[PDB]
Amino acid sequence: SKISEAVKRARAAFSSGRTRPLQFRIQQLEALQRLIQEQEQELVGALAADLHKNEWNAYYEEVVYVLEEIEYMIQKLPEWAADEPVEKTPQTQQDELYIHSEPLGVVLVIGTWNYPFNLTIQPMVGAIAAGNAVVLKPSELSENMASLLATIIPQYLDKDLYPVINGGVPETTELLKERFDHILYTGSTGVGKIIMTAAAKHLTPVTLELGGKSPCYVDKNCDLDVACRRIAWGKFMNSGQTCVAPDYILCDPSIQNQIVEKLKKSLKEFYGEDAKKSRDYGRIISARHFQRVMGLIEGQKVAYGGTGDAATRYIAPTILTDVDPQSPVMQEEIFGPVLPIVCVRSLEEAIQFINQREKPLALYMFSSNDKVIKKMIAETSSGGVAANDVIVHITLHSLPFGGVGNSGMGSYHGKKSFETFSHRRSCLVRPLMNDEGLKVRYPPSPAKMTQH
Amino acid sequence: SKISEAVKRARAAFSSGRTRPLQFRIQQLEALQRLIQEQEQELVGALAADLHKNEWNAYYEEVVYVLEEIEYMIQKLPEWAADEPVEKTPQTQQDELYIHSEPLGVVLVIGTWNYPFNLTIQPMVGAIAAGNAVVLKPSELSENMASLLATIIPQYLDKDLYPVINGGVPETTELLKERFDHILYTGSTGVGKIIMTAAAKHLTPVTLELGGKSPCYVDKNCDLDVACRRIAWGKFMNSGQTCVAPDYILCDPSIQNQIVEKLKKSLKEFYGEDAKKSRDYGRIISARHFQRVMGLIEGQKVAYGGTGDAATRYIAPTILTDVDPQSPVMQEEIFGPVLPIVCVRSLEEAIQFINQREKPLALYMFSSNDKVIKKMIAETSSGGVAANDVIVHITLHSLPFGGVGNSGMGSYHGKKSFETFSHRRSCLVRPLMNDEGLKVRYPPSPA
Ligand SMILES: [K+]
Ligand SMILES: [K+]
Ligand SMILES: [K+]
Ligand SMILES: [K+]
Repeated sequence: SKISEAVKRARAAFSSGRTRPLQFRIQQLEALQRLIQEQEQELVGALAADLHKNEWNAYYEEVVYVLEEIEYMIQKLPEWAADEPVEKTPQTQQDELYIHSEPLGVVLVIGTWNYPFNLTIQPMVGAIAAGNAVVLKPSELSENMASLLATIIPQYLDKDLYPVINGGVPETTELLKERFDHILYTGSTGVGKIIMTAAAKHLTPVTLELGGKSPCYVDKNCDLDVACRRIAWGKFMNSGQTCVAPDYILCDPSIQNQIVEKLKKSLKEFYGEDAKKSRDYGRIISARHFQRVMGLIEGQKVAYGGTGDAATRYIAPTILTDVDPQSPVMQEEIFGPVLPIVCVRSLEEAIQFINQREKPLALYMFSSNDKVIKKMIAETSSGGVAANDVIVHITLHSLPFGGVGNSGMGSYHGKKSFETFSHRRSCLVRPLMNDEGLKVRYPPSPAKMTQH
Repeated sequence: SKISEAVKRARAAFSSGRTRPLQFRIQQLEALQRLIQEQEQELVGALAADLHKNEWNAYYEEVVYVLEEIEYMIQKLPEWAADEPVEKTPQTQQDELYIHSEPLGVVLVIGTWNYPFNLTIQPMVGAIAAGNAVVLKPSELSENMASLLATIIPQYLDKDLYPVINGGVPETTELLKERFDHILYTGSTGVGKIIMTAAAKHLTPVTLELGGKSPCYVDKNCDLDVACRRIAWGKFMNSGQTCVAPDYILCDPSIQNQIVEKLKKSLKEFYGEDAKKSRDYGRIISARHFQRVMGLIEGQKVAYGGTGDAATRYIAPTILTDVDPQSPVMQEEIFGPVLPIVCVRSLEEAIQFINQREKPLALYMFSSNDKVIKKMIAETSSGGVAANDVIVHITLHSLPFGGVGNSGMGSYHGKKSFETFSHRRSCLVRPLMNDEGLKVRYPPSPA
């Protein structure tokens, strides 16, 4: 088949040794920066077609992070690739001990649809930096980006080492029978289990970035003007289709209405009175998810928005008040511009509420109180945490990104991408010279024991 | 069931917050220190009955490593557990950026039989240090240690947080239906796949230390007196039942008989003329494995040893020459005191040979040439490497231990154990103060 041949060619090219020298890896990463500059308008067009993105947010909410990762990894690659001496003991003082980094082999990256350039190419950058071959499986749901990357990736990168696999689930299922040395997947909890199961047949390690509802606890005594503007921004970018968007708010009933008003105000400033007319407001990805998201509004008390247009897959920025934790909107990842507010009486009820559910990819808290921030962190678990902002924590080079529990396993970005797509190999190199100190270890053992 | 109730009690205890303060974790580790000291003869006796270990090798080839791990982790725990600041950008000068370590929850350690104290308790030490509840499943193959641990663990440690699950394969399968937050398994490649498959049903991350044939390449023109004493030590300790034993030898045909003679010489020094009479020589764990290893000698040329005693599961230290790589002794992990020698005509052929096969847990080479060593490393892949010695590299606090590909995934020992059994959580803490610097990100975007 087309699929088996692509993997076969990718493994053969890795076995040929071409990816080992750093010079090669850098050329390929440089070919990706050239891809981003030369294909700028093609990239915008595809995101515009897929998700109603524009020239600005296509770059500054997605493409720029791929470029910054490339530039960063290029400059650090020689340091990261070098053998790493570690601490010696008196018994090993005359030896050399170090960690040797080496590629795993052929890496599979399975992309997703919501940021279809970032979540395909940024993982791929890491895997290329670590000297692996990389097979890419784009999500069909972002149809234009999928077809574009199939076309342009082979124009800039090595053809055998970095193939692109077309199709949907049946192709992905077939692809997953093939033998890989690492699999990174971004998507749903349920497919994450399927992918880990398939990985186990070849004992392949996995990086899984999965689902969850990222909570946003808003403190009673904080500046709600600043809080709600930041919350609104993170929640309603990409029409709410972000993995670390604040899914829902937890707040005291005393401040709920103020939050609604400040969310409304910020939303008006961002997108105007009618968000449908804004260039900067996105659209739901597909008919299936439009119907899914609209379904979550039903039966709820709507404070703002609450309508949608099926023909264009537009959903108005929507805020829900006094939301039942057991209702549909609070029982699945929203991934849409519907912001429910669940009421809690204290920090402690909010912590318990978060802990009774599955561990989220991101945890958010808005507060000026340092002890509230430390307490919430200390008593919960989540992939990453941001206090007094949203989104920005997953873009910083110094902060590895990933889930925990149902939100995922493994991590990447920056140095962690390089580690994730390498095997870190402990090495002990001794002199081959008689050492009396070692003779204590050889049989026969002493006939008389001594104290420890 | 009683397995479900144990796992429930361990999770309820974890969720209480009991394991979070470092003082609690250190008290549990100090209790483990007291256990090792107070139960020394009971441990030796169990290892003697299971594996034919003695007082000396019980401690100096197994128990001591657990003690050193405990002592090292107690001392380093505050530093490791502290929030770790990371590098800022000009865009993030007024923020706090740090990695926060926190327990995973309830960790499962599935032990194995060949080093049944080390490979059950040393992982448990790391998981305790990370603030997890730890459920323990010892291997039934080492029956005496299994029983001992079931009795003495609860006598010294928290009874809810750190339960011991008895039984064999059915009970392990039953245990694998329970939801854990991490599984560490040491054992076989085949069962490793079964573990990972069960873990996927709860999306549980795994540390798998599995099998392989750890190659031992012996260079021409190197000091074979020294090399062969070292190879023989690693190969034949614990009657060859070590994960990183030098499984087989690759050597130039011109030094095959020198290697044979040096191995003999060392074997006689270690274990005398009749190894069956040596207090320092072990026995095979079970009838099944005794027959399996004796079977591997069949069809092979015996340069030394080649006899066995079924009743006590003794197999003489055995050297095999001019071995066909397609023969059974070269198609499975040996895990016994049978050392085959496979001839190769060049360093390059040895690299191809190793690369052609599955990635081994360890790779060994013996050479006085630094370039040889570096080349073999650069062009192969294994879990770990030692040049000019065997075994020793998996005992060092500064060298993470673990496999790659068929020899496994993840790693532990030392600081890496703490990381493995914790979640490392990225934290950004910004001021809640109006910032004109951020305003460019908000819509409307400019033209
Ligand atoms: K390095
Ligand atoms: K000695
Ligand atoms: K032969
Ligand atoms: K603006």
